[PDB]
Amino acid sequence: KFHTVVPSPQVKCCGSLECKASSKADYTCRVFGGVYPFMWGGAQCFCDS
Amino acid sequence: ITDDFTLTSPYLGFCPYCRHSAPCFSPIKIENVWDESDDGSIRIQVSAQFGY
Amino acid sequence: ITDDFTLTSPYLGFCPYCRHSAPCFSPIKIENVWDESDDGSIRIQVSAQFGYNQAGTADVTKFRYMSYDHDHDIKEDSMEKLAISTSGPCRRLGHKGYFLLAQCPPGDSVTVSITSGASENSCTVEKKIRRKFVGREEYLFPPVHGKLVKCHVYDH
Amino acid sequence: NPGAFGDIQASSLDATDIVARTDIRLLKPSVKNIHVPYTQAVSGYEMWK
Amino acid sequence: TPTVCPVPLAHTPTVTKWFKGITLHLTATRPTLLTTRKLGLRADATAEWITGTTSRNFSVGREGLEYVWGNHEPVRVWAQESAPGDPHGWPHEIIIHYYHRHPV
Amino acid sequence: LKETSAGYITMHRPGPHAYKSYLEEASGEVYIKPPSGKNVTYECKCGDYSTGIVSTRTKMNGCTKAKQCIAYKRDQTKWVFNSPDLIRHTDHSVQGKLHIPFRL
Amino acid sequence: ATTHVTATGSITLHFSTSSPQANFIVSLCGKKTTCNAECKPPADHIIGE
Amino acid sequence: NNSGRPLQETAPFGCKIEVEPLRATNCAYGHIPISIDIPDAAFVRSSE
Ligand SMILES: *[C@@H]1O[C@H](CO)[C@@H](O)[C@H](O)[C@H]1NC(C)=O
Repeated sequence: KFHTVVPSPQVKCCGSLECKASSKADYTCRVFGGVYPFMWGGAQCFCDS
Repeated sequence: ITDDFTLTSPYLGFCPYCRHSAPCFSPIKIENVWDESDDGSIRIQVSAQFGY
Repeated sequence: ITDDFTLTSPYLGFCPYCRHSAPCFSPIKIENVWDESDDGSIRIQVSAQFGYNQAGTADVTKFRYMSYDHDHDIKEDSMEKLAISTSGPCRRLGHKGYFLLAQCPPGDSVTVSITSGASENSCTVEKKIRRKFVGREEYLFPPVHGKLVKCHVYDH
Repeated sequence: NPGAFGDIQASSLDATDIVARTDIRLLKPSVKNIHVPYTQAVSGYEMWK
Repeated sequence: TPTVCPVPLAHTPTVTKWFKGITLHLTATRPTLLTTRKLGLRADATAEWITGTTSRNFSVGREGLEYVWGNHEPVRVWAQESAPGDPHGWPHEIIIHYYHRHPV
Repeated sequence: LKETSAGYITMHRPGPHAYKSYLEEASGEVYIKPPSGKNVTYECKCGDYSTGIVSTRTKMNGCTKAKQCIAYKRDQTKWVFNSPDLIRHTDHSVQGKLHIPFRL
Repeated sequence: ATTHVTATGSITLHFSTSSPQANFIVSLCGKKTTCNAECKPPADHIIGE
Repeated sequence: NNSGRPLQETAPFGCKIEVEPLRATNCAYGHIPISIDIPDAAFVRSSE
């Protein structure tokens, strides 16, 4: 039986970022633009998409 | 590597349940549960720190 | 027509259940139960009045009060001593006049109980409560991520 | 082959190198807060068991 | 009162290849209701409840086929011919192609 | 028993954290009130990625919009387990390990 | 439907047919041209367009 | 309990049915004969 690791998502906010491959097994990567993170403290950054 | 524990802190988590039965932030987030033990015991990994 | 509640009082009822597990009289008779809500909320109509002061008191609105009747007289009680159970404690959600809105997992009966410090009175009724949910797949709880769909829920 | 025995394979139990694919596809966040939604097939080992 | 509520997005299936057909590797962990229908004169409505995971065949209609699964929107998949019809200048069993399509 | 000799859990320093109480916008001009006796960093992009450090101080920025500038109470003292509900410091490095108790 | 015309230009076009023997008459501007060829069945036999 | 499947999973030709007018939409069957009238000015003389 296996266990899927879900490391904390990287956020490059009010900027641009690109995916990078790695060596870990089953590694799957994907970027998303227009996201808008929110947290208990509030908006974690400042830019419309 | 080490086993000292005073060097870490508890982290707020996002739990699907809350006292009002809707997802919300909380300090007792659970993200892992193991029950393979034949005796029936269950390990729970919570966000907070206890025992110390 | 109106909505004033100080003009009405509670009424003794006959419940199939009591503390001693046989039909008997009680001031907590329930004659109606609705379950159509998609969320799972349950409306319970009891014979007592809560959410208001003792019917006819100087003050009429008080959340902590619970107006009921016995011994040829009406009187109050601390509303915190009211519990609801189907297969285990339910979480009270709202109360007004005769009616209250609660929620708890499924079972086979609905029970409403009050402890009077030294004695307890509970009344219950059979009702086929079964968990239901909307969508083309029956889940356990609505997960964090997914589509948004129209449904109907009891306003709180 | 996802959903079958031998979905996770390793030369040794504690081999740092692992080779395995189990059809993990990410989903675009669609919630107010921060959350990475993942979706994968059921573990093959459990199905074989 | 009517209101918006959330619902899960079931794991997306995998589409395979099958001459004048499809095979779906349906994977789910909780009961899920799948439905499908042709687009021709005959509705050929089909519905099912799936508990775990399995594989299901579907005779895709020649004109087209609908596909509904989970809570997400449906898709339309159509089919065509793939038998070896045209010859290559030498004697051939061309009839087999016309046996695969319009056998009667 | 508390003692264990199986498992290996990672740990690394925390990411940044945002807050609303650090900034006030009752008037048209921005206002930042970091908690008393506590360092704070503030950042906003109007014109440029202007950033500043305040030690129990209320520094100001030219741009006025409430949403514009955000504040971190950066301490980077205690490590934290990786979880989807956190954010990663730009370094993205593993700092320590811990034992999962009560093992088979 | 329409294309630019030069003194001696030649232009490629895209078309679909429901028969293997693709023989027909094509009108370019006001003139006509009869012409024919042979097509083959495709490898992919299910599509949704 | 036993009402059966709705019409969204039985309508032939993939009619998408909306309740409030109670109308089907976006499904195909049959042939439409249509007569179209074009203004003369839209035409271009063969000379040019
Ligand atoms: C903030 O950090 C600087 C950098 O060392 C230090 O000089 C200052 O005293 C700190 N302020 C507070 C309030 O701790």
